[PDB]
Amino acid sequence: VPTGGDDPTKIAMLGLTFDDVLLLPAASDVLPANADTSSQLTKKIRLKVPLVSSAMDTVTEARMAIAMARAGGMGVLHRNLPVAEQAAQVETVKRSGGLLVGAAVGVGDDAWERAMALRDAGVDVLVVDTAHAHNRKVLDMVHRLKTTVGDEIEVVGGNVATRAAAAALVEAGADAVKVGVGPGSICTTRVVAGVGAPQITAILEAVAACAPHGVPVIADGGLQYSGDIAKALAAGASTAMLGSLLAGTAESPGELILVNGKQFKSYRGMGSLGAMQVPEGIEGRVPFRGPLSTVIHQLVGGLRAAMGYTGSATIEELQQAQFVQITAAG
Amino acid sequence: VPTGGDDPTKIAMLGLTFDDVLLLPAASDVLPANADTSSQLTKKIRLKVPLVSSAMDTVTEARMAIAMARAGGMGVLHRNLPVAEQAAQVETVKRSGGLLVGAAVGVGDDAWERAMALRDAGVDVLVVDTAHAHNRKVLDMVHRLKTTVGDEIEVVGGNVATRAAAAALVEAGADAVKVGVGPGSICTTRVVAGVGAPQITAILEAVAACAPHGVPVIADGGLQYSGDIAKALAAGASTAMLGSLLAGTAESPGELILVNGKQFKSYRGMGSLGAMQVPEGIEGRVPFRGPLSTVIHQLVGGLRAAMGYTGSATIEELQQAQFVQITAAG
Amino acid sequence: VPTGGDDPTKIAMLGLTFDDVLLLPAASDVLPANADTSSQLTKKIRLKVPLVSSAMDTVTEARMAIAMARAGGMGVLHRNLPVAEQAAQVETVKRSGGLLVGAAVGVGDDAWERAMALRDAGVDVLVVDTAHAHNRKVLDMVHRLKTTVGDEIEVVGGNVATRAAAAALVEAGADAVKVGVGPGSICTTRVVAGVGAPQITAILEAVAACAPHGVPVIADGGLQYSGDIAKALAAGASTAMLGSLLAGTAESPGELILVNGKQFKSYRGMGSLGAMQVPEGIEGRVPFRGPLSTVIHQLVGGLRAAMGYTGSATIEELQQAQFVQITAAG
Amino acid sequence: VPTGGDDPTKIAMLGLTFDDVLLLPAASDVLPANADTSSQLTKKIRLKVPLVSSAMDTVTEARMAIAMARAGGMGVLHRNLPVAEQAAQVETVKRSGGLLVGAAVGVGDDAWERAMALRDAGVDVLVVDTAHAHNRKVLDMVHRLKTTVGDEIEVVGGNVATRAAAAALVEAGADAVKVGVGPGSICTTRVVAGVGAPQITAILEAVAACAPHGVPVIADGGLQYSGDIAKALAAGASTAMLGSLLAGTAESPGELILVNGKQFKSYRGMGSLGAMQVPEGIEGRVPFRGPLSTVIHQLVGGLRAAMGYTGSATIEELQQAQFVQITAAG
Ligand SMILES: O=c1[nH]cnc2c1ncn2[C@@H]1O[C@H](COP(=O)(O)O)[C@@H](O)[C@H]1O
Ligand SMILES: O=c1[nH]cnc2c1ncn2[C@@H]1O[C@H](COP(=O)(O)O)[C@@H](O)[C@H]1O
Ligand SMILES: O=c1[nH]cnc2c1ncn2[C@@H]1O[C@H](COP(=O)(O)O)[C@@H](O)[C@H]1O
Ligand SMILES: O=c1[nH]cnc2c1ncn2[C@@H]1O[C@H](COP(=O)(O)O)[C@@H](O)[C@H]1O
Ligand SMILES: Brc1ccc(-c2c[nH]cn2)cc1
Ligand SMILES: Brc1ccc(-c2c[nH]cn2)cc1
Ligand SMILES: Brc1ccc(-c2c[nH]cn2)cc1
Ligand SMILES: Brc1ccc(-c2c[nH]cn2)cc1
Ligand SMILES: Brc1ccc(-c2c[nH]cn2)cc1
Ligand SMILES: Brc1ccc(-c2c[nH]cn2)cc1
Ligand SMILES: Brc1ccc(-c2c[nH]cn2)cc1
Ligand SMILES: Brc1ccc(-c2c[nH]cn2)cc1
Repeated sequence: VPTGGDDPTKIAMLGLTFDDVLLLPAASDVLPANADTSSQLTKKIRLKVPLVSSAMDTVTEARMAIAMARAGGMGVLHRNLPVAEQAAQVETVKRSGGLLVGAAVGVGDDAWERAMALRDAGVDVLVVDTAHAHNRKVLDMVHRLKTTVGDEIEVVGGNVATRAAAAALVEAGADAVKVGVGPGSICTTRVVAGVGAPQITAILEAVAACAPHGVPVIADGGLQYSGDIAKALAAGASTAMLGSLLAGTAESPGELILVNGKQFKSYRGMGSLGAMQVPEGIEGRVPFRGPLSTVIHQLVGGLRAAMGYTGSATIEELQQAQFVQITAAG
Repeated sequence: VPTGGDDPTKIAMLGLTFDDVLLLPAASDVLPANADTSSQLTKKIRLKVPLVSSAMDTVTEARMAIAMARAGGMGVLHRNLPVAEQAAQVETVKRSGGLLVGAAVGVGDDAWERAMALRDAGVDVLVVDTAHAHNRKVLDMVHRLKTTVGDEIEVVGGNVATRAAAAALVEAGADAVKVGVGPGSICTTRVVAGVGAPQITAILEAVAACAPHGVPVIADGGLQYSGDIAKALAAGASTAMLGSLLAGTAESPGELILVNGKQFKSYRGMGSLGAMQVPEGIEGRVPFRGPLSTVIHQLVGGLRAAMGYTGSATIEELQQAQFVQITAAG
Repeated sequence: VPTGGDDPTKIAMLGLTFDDVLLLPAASDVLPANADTSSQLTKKIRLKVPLVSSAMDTVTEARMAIAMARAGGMGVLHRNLPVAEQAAQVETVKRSGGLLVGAAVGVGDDAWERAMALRDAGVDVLVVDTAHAHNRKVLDMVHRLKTTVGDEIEVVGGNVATRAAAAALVEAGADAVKVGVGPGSICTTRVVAGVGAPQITAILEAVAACAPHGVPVIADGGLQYSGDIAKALAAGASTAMLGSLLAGTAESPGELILVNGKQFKSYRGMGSLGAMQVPEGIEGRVPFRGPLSTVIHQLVGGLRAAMGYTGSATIEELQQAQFVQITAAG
Repeated sequence: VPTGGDDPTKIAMLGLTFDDVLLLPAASDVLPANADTSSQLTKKIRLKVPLVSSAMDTVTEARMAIAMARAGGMGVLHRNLPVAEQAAQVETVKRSGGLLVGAAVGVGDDAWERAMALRDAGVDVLVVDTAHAHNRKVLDMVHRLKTTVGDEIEVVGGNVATRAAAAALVEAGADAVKVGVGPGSICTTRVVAGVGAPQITAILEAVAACAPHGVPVIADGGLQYSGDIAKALAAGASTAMLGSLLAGTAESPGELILVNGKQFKSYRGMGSLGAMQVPEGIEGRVPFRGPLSTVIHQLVGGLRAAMGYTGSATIEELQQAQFVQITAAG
């Protein structure tokens, strides 16, 4: 083995991130304005815009969830708050019209109670929301939810970063699989634990397990630009979950912060010290970006441009697009 | 597949940019001063210097086109202005002697009218000038122009970044194919859409489709140094189109700008907000560089040096030169 | 040969460092809090925490050795001081309870005398501590110590960076092999001598020689983050030796230094000018980090997280984990 | 072809520079202090230290040549001055004892006259000193010198960057071949012409042509650290030529320059504007480094360390050492 030792499997793959690839233009009769951006969030739920906001306390509460649903996407309400409060946020969203909404639950002692209260509040999607979904407790929770409330609620499981982990969630009954271990802008898992998987490779691997079973993949973490959304979908994901890109919007929780004449909002990992109240997230800030509606327009605009360049009339067509790998110089 | 999934074609190639390669010196009896720098702009039109200025409103109006033709190259007049005005600029150039001139047209509602007015004004080259030429509307426009005015006017189509797209333009009747999707200094297509093709690979691919049919390739975008011109031609292009490298000259449109004691000129993408009046270009500035004649001398000087080092007596010989690929460290 | 010449062995391998790889998550029923972090320092000695402090005069004297042993690791007392003083430090440590302690010796004229005095003082581990252990004098010293005091004292040899060098130390009777030529944060061997071996590859190679003989590998140098400890162990090392990461602690030798409002401690290579009194180390500073106990908690916390993510119940299981290689972009 | 087009030879090799490789430690019974650093400058001339100073007007005049010879190396007097003056510098050196000295000549109209005057002055080595030696005029000059004065004077030819060019110089009768096109610290050939060859690969290729004919290779350009000297020799070169590393010494031509409280000396390419009086060099400055004797001691010290680490008793043994290739992260 050229990189050391005698075991070719020790270094199992070469992991590519978003910056490692570009989409190749292809024959097209699709104008960006005419592309259909709709896509499956879960087996049953199709969104007008293939974007969902992160279940983070500096990204998604009721205001964000309402704005995301109105924009054609969806919000996933964070779970760093009492069960009654999270449930009350679900009701607030549902009372602003027939709007889709999701909510995160963990696998701890109060997770089941949380899930049932969210169910009672009329949640559409439950997201089993963990740092490591390749584990029996997480798989059991997904399965139990699907068997209990699965007729009326779609159940997402995550996060994973390998084909095997995605396959396990599929077998457990997941209605979507969320991919991302290590890539988040505020994530320090890579440096604290030394663990992660570059996101393009993670998506390609998860999709290899999920697409044959008709289970959509949600690409979660590491998306810095609108072009990354196109790359994630072309790699085979069906939707993208955004934290950093939405944390600077008016609708996110938290106050405006003025530093050196410029406007920012705080954005922090759910595994940061402040969120926990061994951290694997940081507490930072992102530029203030104005209203969500405007940010979503720019993000969807970039996606539409990519669909035009690749001749992709639909997201399902975009999932078949090809990449060129680039070097450091590029 | 080492990079993920089970499809070896998903990541179709490894794309190299100018910075990824150097020209290897070879046996030479060619002194730089004795090299012949002439090259085909189109099937019929040969230039003394293999350089043309970008069809951009901060690069080429009549003054630039006149200076470029006098220097042995050519200007392509931008199309971000009324048809009558663009046509009047063509006439201004033609009235400054027997000077070659080109002009850009799009494929929109007024493109045909624009083309005919430019034809009437005595334009030598029509450049069908689009972000994505791999499309029936663009191919139809090239073909229609060639069948209508092709006896008296050479028709260039662009831009493309793949062998297949170049092949389509050849079939449509293009007299030259312009290559570049993503590499422009002011381009944000790569980050907005996630789309592009590193330019050395794009040129090698386009040339593979174009050279067998005797159709010259114009390398457009990403050229930062005179050495990049040599690299583009060695990769098989016949001419290079320059934006950034010429935007700082006296002959480009726009005022001098003084910032922090240094002189600059504004340079902006035609897909920037200001040019459009979802942007895929930025508005920036480039150092002021003085007269075009002087810039062209330096650029051609570097090209001549490369021709000497590679033993290339002509541009056709330079097109057969070899590269070494370099690493990040280099 | 694509990189030059006609000898494929001239460039013998592609060397990976810590930053080149990440650990892949895997199926897990191991919670970080439940992982067993114990590991072999030497054939006979197992530590509660797989960490030992560097034998450097800005890292380990008696105070550090006592704190490291209490934290479940071990200190290796530096040898840049008179034999009597080093021996007295061993006694100071042993008089603070039944604490494990190691001490460095060289191979110079006074090395044997030093070793015997340390033996008399009750040292548990002798570390034959050299820049280049692939040499008969070093091998002889290891062998002589093992045959003379090997029943009561474990003998470590280092440093090496290749499979062959590790194999030689094993044959000589080493109870552990210490790996690291070039990677230290304060090391300039790479630039002064042009010599080194990227640490992940060095560990994989040394382990290939050592593991089949039941000899533990100590990964020494280049560890910048807690995640690097997990990577080193997953590459097959049994413990990690830390310099930079511990030099900023209260227990390290040396005063606090205030520069630009921030607190630091001096940290210097043992091959720096100041330590020698042709340098292959620098004299620098590292941020002040507070008490060792706290630093060790954070480092072990990150290790525990990695064990959870990789489904590793023990360090021996972690040694079987897999990596993904990452690119520059990642 | 993964990088574009259908010709596998278009991108002929992957070029490595010094930063791309490290020397692997190997079995050693060689202490750095006991290594023999002598090496062939040319077929007949062996130096005590394998270093020669660049033929540049900010590096080598008589003072530098005298100091280099006394240190066990040699200086090559630059040729940017009248023939009589260069000849007078040769005599100045020869009058400071039995000191070896070289002098550069070109291939222009006055080159032969220059060579004969240098011959008359008692020069030991004539260096045919060009940007591109792969050319009949250069080959003819080398051959003519060797046939005319070759019994009493050793003739070096350069510079080359390929196996074929080195082979041509060997056939022409060169007593040494000098390698380096593109790597010089003050060189802009890479950006102006787009031409060059990463130096480790260039050396491996030149050596493949030269070593089988017993012709030493001088590695010229790109050496930034003492470790680069070891790498160049391990790649198969017999000596290293230094510009930047010696330009900051007391013995180099030019005044001390004080900028922002720090001392520098000017260092400029011989193809810079100022040296010429289309530039392919820049005019810069390097830190003041004090006396040559001290710089040479540090450089030879690093070389000796490498010889120790690689078990190389002589430079001929060092030429057989192995490398590990490193990544960007390393
Ligand atoms: O503290 C943390 N550590 C690691 N990942 C986190 C943390 N907090 C949130 N995440 C994940 O990072 C995603 C946001 O990534 P971003 O869009 O790149 O900022 C979220 O949707 C989570 O999957
Ligand atoms: O707004 C834009 N977005 C993307 N490409 C552009 C834009 N404007 C001009 N271009 C292209 O970029 C080329 C100039 O590239 P440059 O010489 O690297 O500055 C032009 O000739 C166009 O092909
Ligand atoms: O001066 C030096 N030159 C090269 N390596 C050194 C020197 N001093 C200590 N070391 C090694 O560097 C290790 C510390 O590396 P660090 O933890 O990255 O700072 C030590 O345990 C030694 O193996
Ligand atoms: O102007 C120039 N352009 C390109 N190479 C130069 C020039 N001047 C000197 N050189 C070469 O660069 C070498 C010095 O490289 P350095 O030691 O890296 O600074 C010299 O020995 C020459 O071979
Ligand atoms: Br601590 C910690 C908390 C959350 C995460 C995570 C990764 N992807 C989604 N959530 C990772 C670590
Ligand atoms: Br067909 C087609 C038409 C227009 C585009 C485009 C993308 N960005 C700007 N223009 C792409 C494809
Ligand atoms: Br919006 C937009 C406008 C122009 C371009 C382009 C790329 N190459 C030549 N022109 C791309 C995007
Ligand atoms: Br033949 C030949 C002669 C001179 C050159 C050259 C290039 N740059 C500076 N000198 C190249 C080839
Ligand atoms: Br000088 C000098 C002194 C110590 C080292 C070293 C490398 N790894 C452990 N110790 C290297 C060079
Ligand atoms: Br099973 C299992 C449970 C929790 C983790 C973890 C690592 N970092 C944060 N949480 C990993 C694996
Ligand atoms: Br202009 C010019 C002048 C000298 C060189 C050179 C390269 N290596 C040695 N000398 C290159 C270009
Ligand atoms: Br054998 C042998 C002995 C000492 C060294 C060395 C190199 N740098 C510092 N010490 C190398 C090899």
